[PDB]
Amino acid sequence: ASMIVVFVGTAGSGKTTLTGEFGRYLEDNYKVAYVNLDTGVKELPYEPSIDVREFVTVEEIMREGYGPNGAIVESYDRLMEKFNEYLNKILRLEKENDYVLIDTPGQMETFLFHEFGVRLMENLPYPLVVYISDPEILKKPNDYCFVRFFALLIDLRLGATTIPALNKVDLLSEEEKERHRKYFEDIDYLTARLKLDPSMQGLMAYKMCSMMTEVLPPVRVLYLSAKTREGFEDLETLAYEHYCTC
Amino acid sequence: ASMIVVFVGTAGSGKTTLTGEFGRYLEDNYKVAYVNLDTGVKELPYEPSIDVREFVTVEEIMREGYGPNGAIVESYDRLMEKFNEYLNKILRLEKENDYVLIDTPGQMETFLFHEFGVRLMENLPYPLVVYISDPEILKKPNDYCFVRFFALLIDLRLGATTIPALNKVDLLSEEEKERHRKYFEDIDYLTARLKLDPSMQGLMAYKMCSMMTEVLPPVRVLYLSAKTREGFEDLETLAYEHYCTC
Ligand SMILES: Nc1nc2c(ncn2[C@@H]2O[C@H](COP(=O)(O)OP(=O)(O)O)[C@@H](O)[C@H]2O)c(=O)[nH]1
Ligand SMILES: Nc1nc2c(ncn2[C@@H]2O[C@H](COP(=O)(O)OP(=O)(O)O)[C@@H](O)[C@H]2O)c(=O)[nH]1
Repeated sequence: ASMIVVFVGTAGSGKTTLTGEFGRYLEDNYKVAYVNLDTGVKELPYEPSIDVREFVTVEEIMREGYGPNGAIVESYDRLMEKFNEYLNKILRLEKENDYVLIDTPGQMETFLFHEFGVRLMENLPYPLVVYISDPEILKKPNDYCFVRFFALLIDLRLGATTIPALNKVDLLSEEEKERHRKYFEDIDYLTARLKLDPSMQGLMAYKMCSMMTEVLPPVRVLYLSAKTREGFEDLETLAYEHYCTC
Repeated sequence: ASMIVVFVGTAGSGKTTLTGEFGRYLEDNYKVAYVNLDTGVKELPYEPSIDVREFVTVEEIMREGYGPNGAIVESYDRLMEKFNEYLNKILRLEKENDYVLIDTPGQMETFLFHEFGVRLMENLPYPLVVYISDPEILKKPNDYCFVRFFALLIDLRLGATTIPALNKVDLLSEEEKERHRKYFEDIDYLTARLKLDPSMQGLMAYKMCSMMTEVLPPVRVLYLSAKTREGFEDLETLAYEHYCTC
Protein backbone atom coordinates (compact mmCIF):
# COMPACT_ATOMS: atom_id res chain seq x y z
CA ALA A 1 0.00 0.00 0.00
CA SER A 2 2.33 2.75 1.33
CA MET A 3 4.68 3.60 4.18
CA ILE A 4 3.39 4.33 7.66
CA VAL A 5 5.54 5.63 10.51
CA VAL A 6 4.42 5.69 14.13
CA PHE A 7 6.29 8.05 16.41
CA VAL A 8 6.24 6.76 19.99
CA GLY A 9 8.22 8.67 22.61
CA THR A 10 7.70 9.75 26.22
CA ALA A 11 6.40 13.11 27.38
CA GLY A 12 8.60 16.06 26.44
CA SER A 13 10.81 13.99 24.12
CA GLY A 14 9.78 16.45 21.40
CA LYS A 15 8.28 13.89 19.02
CA THR A 16 5.24 15.88 17.89
CA THR A 17 7.59 18.50 16.48
CA LEU A 18 9.70 15.79 14.88
CA THR A 19 6.42 14.28 13.56
CA GLY A 20 5.62 17.56 11.83
CA GLU A 21 9.13 18.57 10.92
CA PHE A 22 9.77 15.22 9.27
CA GLY A 23 6.60 15.42 7.16
CA ARG A 24 7.16 18.90 5.71
CA TYR A 25 10.62 17.74 4.61
CA LEU A 26 8.81 14.75 3.06
CA GLU A 27 6.17 16.91 1.42
CA ASP A 28 8.92 18.03 -0.93
CA ASN A 29 9.00 14.67 -2.76
CA TYR A 30 6.18 12.59 -1.24
CA LYS A 31 2.47 12.94 -0.52
CA VAL A 32 2.08 12.97 3.30
CA ALA A 33 -0.79 12.29 5.72
CA TYR A 34 -0.77 13.23 9.43
CA VAL A 35 -2.59 11.20 12.09
CA ASN A 36 -2.70 12.61 15.60
CA LEU A 37 -3.76 10.10 18.25
CA ASP A 38 -2.99 12.47 21.13
CA THR A 39 -6.05 13.69 23.03
CA GLY A 40 -4.25 16.28 25.19
CA VAL A 41 -2.10 18.68 23.16
CA LYS A 42 -2.39 22.45 22.53
CA GLU A 43 -1.12 23.04 19.00
CA LEU A 44 0.51 20.98 16.25
CA PRO A 45 3.23 22.07 13.87
CA TYR A 46 1.11 20.29 11.25
CA GLU A 47 -2.36 19.94 9.74
CA PRO A 48 -3.71 16.60 10.75
CA SER A 49 -5.65 14.61 8.27
CA ILE A 50 -6.88 12.78 11.40
CA ASP A 51 -7.34 14.29 14.89
CA VAL A 52 -8.63 12.50 18.01
CA ARG A 53 -9.55 15.82 19.56
CA GLU A 54 -12.42 16.43 17.11
CA PHE A 55 -13.97 13.56 19.04
CA VAL A 56 -12.67 14.31 22.53
CA THR A 57 -10.26 16.58 24.40
CA VAL A 58 -8.64 15.80 27.76
CA GLU A 59 -9.43 19.45 28.51
CA GLU A 60 -13.09 18.41 28.22
CA ILE A 61 -13.10 15.31 30.43
CA MET A 62 -11.64 17.91 32.85
CA ARG A 63 -14.46 20.51 32.77
CA GLU A 64 -16.60 17.45 33.48
CA GLY A 65 -14.89 16.08 36.57
CA TYR A 66 -11.90 13.76 36.17
CA GLY A 67 -8.34 14.92 36.71
CA PRO A 68 -5.35 14.44 34.37
CA ASN A 69 -4.61 10.70 34.69
CA GLY A 70 -8.33 9.90 34.84
CA ALA A 71 -9.23 12.02 31.83
CA ILE A 72 -6.57 10.39 29.66
CA VAL A 73 -7.86 6.90 30.47
CA GLU A 74 -11.45 7.91 29.71
CA SER A 75 -10.55 9.45 26.34
CA TYR A 76 -9.02 6.21 25.13
CA ASP A 77 -11.92 4.26 26.60
CA ARG A 78 -14.28 6.50 24.59
CA LEU A 79 -12.06 5.97 21.55
CA MET A 80 -12.18 2.17 21.66
CA GLU A 81 -15.76 2.96 20.63
CA LYS A 82 -15.25 5.11 17.56
CA PHE A 83 -12.51 2.54 16.90
CA ASN A 84 -13.51 0.49 13.85
CA GLU A 85 -14.43 3.80 12.29
CA TYR A 86 -11.23 5.57 13.35
CA LEU A 87 -9.24 2.59 12.07
CA ASN A 88 -10.55 2.44 8.50
CA LYS A 89 -10.09 6.19 8.59
CA ILE A 90 -6.32 5.48 8.49
CA LEU A 91 -6.47 2.84 5.77
CA ARG A 92 -8.41 5.06 3.32
CA LEU A 93 -5.40 7.33 4.01
CA GLU A 94 -2.91 4.66 3.04
CA LYS A 95 -3.84 4.47 -0.64
CA GLU A 96 -3.88 8.21 -1.25
CA ASN A 97 -0.54 8.99 0.42
CA ASP A 98 3.12 8.01 0.19
CA TYR A 99 4.11 8.36 3.84
CA VAL A 100 1.62 8.42 6.68
CA LEU A 101 2.89 9.85 9.93
CA ILE A 102 1.10 8.67 13.06
CA ASP A 103 1.46 10.72 16.21
CA THR A 104 0.87 8.67 19.37
CA PRO A 105 -0.18 10.23 22.74
CA GLY A 106 2.34 11.84 25.09
CA GLN A 107 1.55 9.32 27.75
CA MET A 108 3.40 6.62 25.81
CA GLU A 109 1.89 4.08 28.19
CA THR A 110 -1.58 5.22 27.26
CA PHE A 111 -0.89 4.04 23.74
CA LEU A 112 1.10 1.15 25.15
CA PHE A 113 -1.13 -0.25 27.89
CA HIS A 114 -4.66 0.25 26.49
CA GLU A 115 -6.19 -1.74 23.61
CA PHE A 116 -6.76 1.38 21.51
CA GLY A 117 -3.03 1.57 20.73
CA VAL A 118 -2.21 -2.11 20.57
CA ARG A 119 -5.17 -3.07 18.34
CA LEU A 120 -4.73 -0.16 15.93
CA MET A 121 -1.20 -1.50 15.60
CA GLU A 122 -2.35 -4.98 14.54
CA ASN A 123 -4.58 -3.46 11.87
CA LEU A 124 -1.81 -1.47 10.25
CA PRO A 125 0.15 -2.82 7.27
CA TYR A 126 3.64 -3.45 8.66
CA PRO A 127 4.07 -0.08 10.37
CA LEU A 128 7.54 1.05 11.38
CA VAL A 129 7.94 2.35 14.88
CA VAL A 130 10.42 5.08 15.73
CA TYR A 131 11.01 5.23 19.44
CA ILE A 132 12.13 8.71 20.24
CA SER A 133 14.30 9.08 23.26
CA ASP A 134 15.50 12.27 24.89
CA PRO A 135 19.34 12.21 25.23
CA GLU A 136 19.24 13.97 28.62
CA ILE A 137 18.67 10.65 30.41
CA LEU A 138 21.66 8.90 28.93
CA LYS A 139 24.15 9.50 31.74
CA LYS A 140 25.23 6.07 33.05
CA PRO A 141 25.58 2.58 31.47
CA ASN A 142 22.24 1.13 32.66
CA ASP A 143 20.33 4.05 31.07
CA TYR A 144 21.60 2.88 27.69
CA CYS A 145 20.56 -0.70 28.29
CA PHE A 146 17.35 0.61 29.88
CA VAL A 147 16.31 2.62 26.81
CA ARG A 148 17.25 -0.14 24.36
CA PHE A 149 15.41 -2.82 26.26
CA PHE A 150 12.30 -0.69 26.52
CA ALA A 151 12.57 -0.14 22.79
CA LEU A 152 12.55 -3.89 22.33
CA LEU A 153 9.69 -4.02 24.79
CA ILE A 154 7.75 -1.69 22.49
CA ASP A 155 8.62 -3.89 19.51
CA LEU A 156 7.30 -6.82 21.57
CA ARG A 157 4.18 -5.12 22.97
CA LEU A 158 3.14 -3.39 19.73
CA GLY A 159 4.50 -6.08 17.43
CA ALA A 160 6.26 -3.82 14.92
CA THR A 161 9.92 -3.26 14.11
CA THR A 162 10.87 -0.59 16.61
CA ILE A 163 13.76 1.78 16.02
CA PRO A 164 15.62 3.34 18.92
CA ALA A 165 16.18 7.01 18.34
CA LEU A 166 17.80 9.86 20.19
CA ASN A 167 16.18 13.21 19.69
CA LYS A 168 17.48 16.77 19.74
CA VAL A 169 21.10 15.82 18.83
CA ASP A 170 21.68 19.50 18.03
CA LEU A 171 21.86 20.45 21.73
CA LEU A 172 24.64 17.82 21.78
CA SER A 173 28.41 18.08 21.98
CA GLU A 174 31.01 16.58 19.64
CA GLU A 175 32.51 13.61 21.48
CA GLU A 176 29.33 13.41 23.56
CA LYS A 177 27.43 12.70 20.33
CA GLU A 178 29.88 9.84 19.81
CA ARG A 179 30.12 8.71 23.40
CA HIS A 180 26.43 7.96 22.98
CA ARG A 181 27.33 5.98 19.85
CA LYS A 182 29.95 4.04 21.77
CA TYR A 183 27.06 2.89 23.96
CA PHE A 184 24.90 2.02 20.95
CA GLU A 185 26.06 1.14 17.43
CA ASP A 186 28.66 -0.73 19.44
CA ILE A 187 26.55 -3.10 21.54
CA ASP A 188 29.57 -4.85 23.06
CA TYR A 189 31.21 -2.03 25.01
CA LEU A 190 27.94 -1.20 26.74
CA THR A 191 27.92 -4.71 28.19
CA ALA A 192 31.63 -4.36 28.86
CA ARG A 193 31.16 -1.42 31.26
CA LEU A 194 28.13 -3.06 32.84
CA LYS A 195 30.28 -6.00 33.91
CA LEU A 196 32.35 -3.42 35.75
CA ASP A 197 29.45 -2.26 37.92
CA PRO A 198 29.69 -4.47 41.02
CA SER A 199 26.23 -3.42 42.17
CA MET A 200 23.08 -5.54 42.25
CA GLN A 201 21.67 -3.68 39.27
CA GLY A 202 24.88 -3.84 37.27
CA LEU A 203 24.36 -7.57 37.73
CA MET A 204 20.98 -7.81 35.97
CA ALA A 205 21.54 -4.84 33.66
CA TYR A 206 24.70 -6.65 32.54
CA LYS A 207 22.95 -10.00 32.56
CA MET A 208 20.11 -8.37 30.60
CA CYS A 209 22.48 -7.17 27.92
CA SER A 210 23.63 -10.23 26.09
CA MET A 211 20.17 -9.82 24.62
CA MET A 212 22.45 -9.92 21.58
CA THR A 213 25.02 -12.47 22.70
CA GLU A 214 22.02 -14.72 23.15
CA VAL A 215 19.62 -13.63 20.40
CA LEU A 216 17.97 -10.54 18.84
CA PRO A 217 19.66 -8.79 15.86
CA PRO A 218 21.68 -5.61 16.76
CA VAL A 219 19.45 -2.80 15.43
CA ARG A 220 20.62 0.70 14.46
CA VAL A 221 20.11 3.78 16.64
CA LEU A 222 18.88 6.93 14.88
CA TYR A 223 20.20 10.36 15.73
CA LEU A 224 17.55 12.96 14.84
CA SER A 225 17.01 16.73 15.14
CA ALA A 226 13.56 18.14 14.31
CA LYS A 227 14.96 21.67 13.82
CA THR A 228 18.10 20.88 11.76
CA ARG A 229 16.82 17.89 9.72
CA GLU A 230 19.51 15.57 11.18
CA GLY A 231 19.32 11.92 10.10
CA PHE A 232 16.00 12.65 8.38
CA GLU A 233 17.24 10.99 5.20
CA ASP A 234 18.09 7.77 7.03
CA LEU A 235 14.59 7.50 8.45
CA GLU A 236 13.47 7.24 4.78
CA THR A 237 15.89 4.46 3.93
CA LEU A 238 14.92 2.40 6.97
CA ALA A 239 11.32 3.25 6.10
CA TYR A 240 11.78 1.86 2.57
CA GLU A 241 14.15 -0.95 3.63
CA HIS A 242 11.61 -2.13 6.19
CA TYR A 243 8.68 -1.57 3.81
CA CYS A 244 10.59 -3.81 1.41
CA THR A 245 11.62 -6.57 3.84
CA CYS A 246 7.95 -6.92 4.75
CA ALA B 1 15.36 2.02 59.61
CA SER B 2 11.88 0.79 58.51
CA MET B 3 9.97 -0.64 55.58
CA ILE B 4 9.13 1.47 52.54
CA VAL B 5 6.85 0.34 49.72
CA VAL B 6 6.57 2.14 46.41
CA PHE B 7 3.44 1.44 44.39
CA VAL B 8 4.14 1.87 40.68
CA GLY B 9 1.37 1.02 38.22
CA THR B 10 -0.05 2.51 35.02
CA ALA B 11 -3.03 4.84 34.78
CA GLY B 12 -6.31 3.32 35.94
CA SER B 13 -4.64 0.24 37.44
CA GLY B 14 -6.26 1.29 40.73
CA LYS B 15 -3.05 1.58 42.73
CA THR B 16 -3.88 4.74 44.69
CA THR B 17 -6.82 2.90 46.23
CA LEU B 18 -4.62 -0.11 46.91
CA THR B 19 -2.05 2.34 48.38
CA GLY B 20 -4.66 3.59 50.83
CA GLU B 21 -6.49 0.34 51.38
CA PHE B 22 -3.26 -1.45 52.21
CA GLY B 23 -2.21 1.18 54.78
CA ARG B 24 -5.44 1.25 56.80
CA TYR B 25 -5.18 -2.55 57.10
CA LEU B 26 -1.59 -1.91 58.27
CA GLU B 27 -2.63 0.81 60.70
CA ASP B 28 -4.13 -1.98 62.78
CA ASN B 29 -0.70 -3.28 63.86
CA TYR B 30 1.86 -0.85 62.40
CA LYS B 31 2.49 2.90 62.33
CA VAL B 32 2.00 4.04 58.70
CA ALA B 33 3.10 7.06 56.66
CA TYR B 34 1.65 8.03 53.25
CA VAL B 35 3.68 9.77 50.55
CA ASN B 36 1.85 10.94 47.45
CA LEU B 37 4.13 11.84 44.54
CA ASP B 38 1.24 12.29 42.11
CA THR B 39 0.68 15.88 40.98
CA GLY B 40 -2.61 15.28 39.14
CA VAL B 41 -5.20 13.45 41.26
CA LYS B 42 -8.59 14.57 42.67
CA GLU B 43 -8.98 12.80 46.02
CA LEU B 44 -7.08 10.19 48.02
CA PRO B 45 -8.54 7.41 50.12
CA TYR B 46 -5.85 8.44 52.62
CA GLU B 47 -4.29 11.32 54.54
CA PRO B 48 -0.89 11.94 53.10
CA SER B 49 1.93 12.77 55.39
CA ILE B 50 3.53 14.10 52.18
CA ASP B 51 1.72 15.61 49.18
CA VAL B 52 3.30 17.00 46.00
CA ARG B 53 0.19 19.03 45.30
CA GLU B 54 0.82 21.42 48.23
CA PHE B 55 3.69 22.53 46.02
CA VAL B 56 2.08 22.20 42.60
CA THR B 57 -1.05 20.88 40.88
CA VAL B 58 -1.29 19.82 37.22
CA GLU B 59 -4.62 21.66 37.35
CA GLU B 60 -2.54 24.79 37.97
CA ILE B 61 0.06 24.45 35.21
CA MET B 62 -3.19 24.22 33.17
CA ARG B 63 -4.81 27.54 34.19
CA GLU B 64 -1.41 28.92 33.22
CA GLY B 65 -1.08 27.57 29.69
CA TYR B 66 0.31 24.07 29.16
CA GLY B 67 -1.90 21.11 28.33
CA PRO B 68 -1.95 17.69 30.05
CA ASN B 69 1.32 16.09 28.88
CA GLY B 70 3.13 19.44 29.13
CA ALA B 71 1.84 20.22 32.61
CA ILE B 72 2.94 16.86 33.98
CA VAL B 73 6.49 17.34 32.69
CA GLU B 74 6.68 20.85 34.17
CA SER B 75 5.48 19.71 37.60
CA TYR B 76 8.29 17.19 37.90
CA ASP B 77 10.75 19.73 36.52
CA ARG B 78 9.61 22.13 39.27
CA LEU B 79 9.93 19.28 41.77
CA MET B 80 13.55 18.44 40.92
CA GLU B 81 13.99 21.83 42.62
CA LYS B 82 12.27 21.28 45.95
CA PHE B 83 14.01 17.90 45.65
CA ASN B 84 16.69 17.70 48.34
CA GLU B 85 14.07 19.11 50.65
CA TYR B 86 11.32 16.74 49.51
CA LEU B 87 13.75 13.84 49.84
CA ASN B 88 14.81 14.33 53.47
CA LYS B 89 11.11 14.87 54.06
CA ILE B 90 10.71 11.11 53.45
CA LEU B 91 13.66 10.03 55.57
CA ARG B 92 12.49 11.93 58.68
CA LEU B 93 9.37 9.81 58.02
CA GLU B 94 11.33 6.58 58.04
CA LYS B 95 12.33 6.66 61.70
CA GLU B 96 8.90 7.54 63.05
CA ASN B 97 6.95 4.92 61.09
CA ASP B 98 6.85 1.16 60.56
CA TYR B 99 5.68 1.05 56.94
CA VAL B 100 5.91 3.99 54.59
CA LEU B 101 3.71 3.81 51.54
CA ILE B 102 4.87 5.82 48.54
CA ASP B 103 2.34 6.65 45.85
CA THR B 104 3.97 7.31 42.47
CA PRO B 105 2.30 9.38 39.68
CA GLY B 106 -0.31 7.89 37.35
CA GLN B 107 1.90 8.52 34.39
CA MET B 108 4.21 5.69 35.44
CA GLU B 109 6.69 6.94 32.85
CA THR B 110 6.75 10.33 34.51
CA PHE B 111 8.20 8.67 37.58
CA LEU B 112 10.15 6.33 35.33
CA PHE B 113 11.70 8.63 32.73
CA HIS B 114 12.46 11.81 34.72
CA GLU B 115 15.22 12.17 37.34
CA PHE B 116 12.75 13.08 40.09
CA GLY B 117 11.61 9.45 40.32
CA VAL B 118 14.88 7.70 39.61
CA ARG B 119 16.98 9.80 42.02
CA LEU B 120 14.47 9.65 44.87
CA MET B 121 14.76 5.91 44.39
CA GLU B 122 18.54 5.88 44.88
CA ASN B 123 18.16 7.85 48.11
CA LEU B 124 15.72 5.42 49.67
CA PRO B 125 16.88 2.62 51.98
CA TYR B 126 16.26 -0.57 49.98
CA PRO B 127 12.69 0.23 48.93
CA LEU B 128 10.46 -2.55 47.66
CA VAL B 129 8.59 -1.89 44.47
CA VAL B 130 5.17 -3.37 43.82
CA TYR B 131 4.29 -3.14 40.18
CA ILE B 132 0.56 -3.14 39.93
CA SER B 133 -0.87 -4.50 36.76
CA ASP B 134 -4.48 -4.48 35.63
CA PRO B 135 -5.58 -8.06 34.71
CA GLU B 136 -7.73 -6.83 31.81
CA ILE B 137 -4.70 -6.78 29.49
CA LEU B 138 -3.69 -10.36 30.12
CA LYS B 139 -5.40 -12.00 27.14
CA LYS B 140 -2.66 -13.63 25.03
CA PRO B 141 0.77 -15.18 25.79
CA ASN B 142 2.93 -12.15 24.86
CA ASP B 143 0.96 -9.92 27.27
CA TYR B 144 2.21 -12.10 30.12
CA CYS B 145 5.81 -11.91 28.98
CA PHE B 146 5.25 -8.22 28.18
CA VAL B 147 4.12 -7.34 31.72
CA ARG B 148 6.83 -9.43 33.39
CA PHE B 149 9.60 -7.99 31.29
CA PHE B 150 8.45 -4.46 31.94
CA ALA B 151 8.42 -5.32 35.62
CA LEU B 152 12.03 -6.35 35.32
CA LEU B 153 12.61 -3.19 33.34
CA ILE B 154 11.32 -1.22 36.33
CA ASP B 155 13.60 -3.21 38.64
CA LEU B 156 16.43 -2.29 36.25
CA ARG B 157 15.51 1.38 35.72
CA LEU B 158 14.68 2.15 39.35
CA GLY B 159 17.17 -0.29 40.84
CA ALA B 160 14.90 -1.88 43.45
CA THR B 161 13.44 -5.35 43.80
CA THR B 162 10.26 -5.07 41.77
CA ILE B 163 7.27 -7.31 42.37
CA PRO B 164 4.83 -8.08 39.61
CA ALA B 165 1.29 -7.79 40.81
CA LEU B 166 -2.15 -8.22 39.36
CA ASN B 167 -4.78 -5.93 40.76
CA LYS B 168 -8.53 -6.24 41.23
CA VAL B 169 -8.54 -10.08 41.37
CA ASP B 170 -12.07 -9.85 42.79
CA LEU B 171 -13.58 -9.04 39.37
CA LEU B 172 -11.89 -12.33 38.38
CA SER B 173 -13.27 -15.78 37.67
CA GLU B 174 -12.24 -19.10 39.24
CA GLU B 175 -10.14 -20.91 36.63
CA GLU B 176 -9.35 -17.53 35.06
CA LYS B 177 -7.64 -16.57 38.34
CA GLU B 178 -5.57 -19.73 37.89
CA ARG B 179 -5.11 -19.52 34.15
CA HIS B 180 -3.28 -16.31 34.97
CA ARG B 181 -1.19 -18.29 37.46
CA LYS B 182 -0.40 -20.88 34.81
CA TYR B 183 1.19 -18.00 32.90
CA PHE B 184 3.09 -16.79 35.97
CA GLU B 185 4.12 -18.83 39.03
CA ASP B 186 4.83 -21.35 36.31
CA ILE B 187 7.37 -19.55 34.12
CA ASP B 188 7.92 -22.54 31.84
CA TYR B 189 4.48 -22.98 30.27
CA LEU B 190 4.39 -19.33 29.26
CA THR B 191 7.49 -19.92 27.15
CA ALA B 192 5.98 -23.20 26.02
CA ARG B 193 2.98 -21.52 24.35
CA LEU B 194 5.16 -18.76 22.95
CA LYS B 195 7.16 -21.33 21.00
CA LEU B 196 3.84 -22.26 19.42
CA ASP B 197 3.26 -18.78 17.99
CA PRO B 198 4.81 -18.95 14.52
CA SER B 199 4.64 -15.18 14.14
CA MET B 200 7.55 -12.73 14.11
CA GLN B 201 6.64 -11.51 17.58
CA GLY B 202 6.17 -15.00 18.99
CA LEU B 203 9.78 -15.36 17.88
CA MET B 204 11.25 -12.59 20.05
CA ALA B 205 8.62 -12.82 22.80
CA TYR B 206 9.59 -16.49 23.04
CA LYS B 207 13.26 -15.70 22.61
CA MET B 208 12.84 -12.99 25.27
CA CYS B 209 11.42 -15.47 27.74
CA SER B 210 14.26 -17.71 28.72
CA MET B 211 15.09 -14.62 30.76
CA MET B 212 14.99 -17.41 33.33
CA THR B 213 16.49 -20.27 31.34
CA GLU B 214 19.42 -17.92 30.91
CA VAL B 215 19.50 -15.93 34.16
CA LEU B 216 17.29 -13.88 36.53
CA PRO B 217 15.59 -15.64 39.52
CA PRO B 218 11.87 -16.55 38.97
CA VAL B 219 10.06 -13.98 41.16
CA ARG B 220 6.56 -14.39 42.64
CA VAL B 221 3.46 -12.68 41.21
CA LEU B 222 1.11 -11.07 43.74
CA TYR B 223 -2.65 -11.26 43.41
CA LEU B 224 -4.20 -8.27 45.19
CA SER B 225 -7.66 -6.73 45.75
CA ALA B 226 -7.87 -3.27 47.35
CA LYS B 227 -11.54 -3.79 48.32
CA THR B 228 -11.39 -7.38 49.69
CA ARG B 229 -7.88 -7.34 51.25
CA GLU B 230 -6.69 -10.19 48.97
CA GLY B 231 -3.02 -11.16 49.31
CA PHE B 232 -2.49 -8.18 51.62
CA GLU B 233 -0.80 -10.41 54.17
CA ASP B 234 1.72 -11.68 51.62
CA LEU B 235 2.77 -8.16 50.73
CA GLU B 236 3.90 -7.90 54.40
CA THR B 237 5.96 -11.08 54.30
CA LEU B 238 7.73 -10.07 51.09
CA ALA B 239 8.10 -6.62 52.65
CA TYR B 240 9.81 -8.12 55.71
CA GLU B 241 11.62 -10.87 53.76
CA HIS B 242 13.09 -8.26 51.43
CA TYR B 243 13.76 -5.82 54.29
CA CYS B 244 15.69 -8.68 55.88
CA THR B 245 17.64 -9.88 52.81
CA CYS B 246 18.89 -6.32 52.41
N1 LIG C 1 16.38 21.73 20.17
C1 LIG C 1 15.40 20.86 19.84
N2 LIG C 1 14.16 21.04 20.36
C2 LIG C 1 13.14 20.20 20.06
C3 LIG C 1 13.40 19.07 19.15
N3 LIG C 1 12.23 18.41 19.03
C4 LIG C 1 11.31 19.06 19.79
N4 LIG C 1 11.85 20.12 20.41
C5 LIG C 1 11.16 21.07 21.32
O1 LIG C 1 10.11 20.41 22.03
C6 LIG C 1 8.82 20.86 21.60
C7 LIG C 1 8.01 19.67 21.08
O2 LIG C 1 7.44 18.92 22.15
P1 LIG C 1 6.40 17.77 21.75
O3 LIG C 1 6.85 17.17 20.45
O4 LIG C 1 5.02 18.36 21.61
O5 LIG C 1 6.44 16.70 22.96
P2 LIG C 1 5.86 15.19 22.82
O6 LIG C 1 5.10 15.03 21.53
O7 LIG C 1 4.92 14.89 23.97
O8 LIG C 1 7.01 14.21 22.89
C8 LIG C 1 9.04 21.87 20.48
O9 LIG C 1 8.26 23.06 20.68
C9 LIG C 1 10.53 22.18 20.49
O10 LIG C 1 10.78 23.45 21.09
C10 LIG C 1 14.77 18.94 18.62
O11 LIG C 1 15.08 18.00 17.84
N5 LIG C 1 15.69 19.84 19.00
N1 LIG D 1 -12.97 -3.84 41.97
C1 LIG D 1 -11.81 -3.20 42.27
N2 LIG D 1 -11.70 -1.88 41.99
C2 LIG D 1 -10.57 -1.19 42.27
C3 LIG D 1 -9.44 -1.91 42.88
N3 LIG D 1 -8.46 -1.00 43.04
C4 LIG D 1 -8.92 0.19 42.57
N4 LIG D 1 -10.18 0.08 42.10
C5 LIG D 1 -11.01 1.16 41.52
O1 LIG D 1 -10.19 2.13 40.85
C6 LIG D 1 -10.17 3.37 41.56
C7 LIG D 1 -8.74 3.73 41.94
O2 LIG D 1 -8.03 4.29 40.84
P1 LIG D 1 -6.58 4.90 41.16
O3 LIG D 1 -5.95 4.05 42.23
O4 LIG D 1 -6.72 6.33 41.62
O5 LIG D 1 -5.77 4.83 39.76
P2 LIG D 1 -4.15 4.97 39.68
O6 LIG D 1 -3.58 5.38 41.02
O7 LIG D 1 -3.77 6.01 38.65
O8 LIG D 1 -3.56 3.64 39.25
C8 LIG D 1 -11.03 3.19 42.81
O9 LIG D 1 -11.95 4.27 42.98
C9 LIG D 1 -11.75 1.87 42.64
O10 LIG D 1 -13.12 2.08 42.28
C10 LIG D 1 -9.63 -3.35 43.16
O11 LIG D 1 -8.72 -4.03 43.67
N5 LIG D 1 -10.80 -3.91 42.83
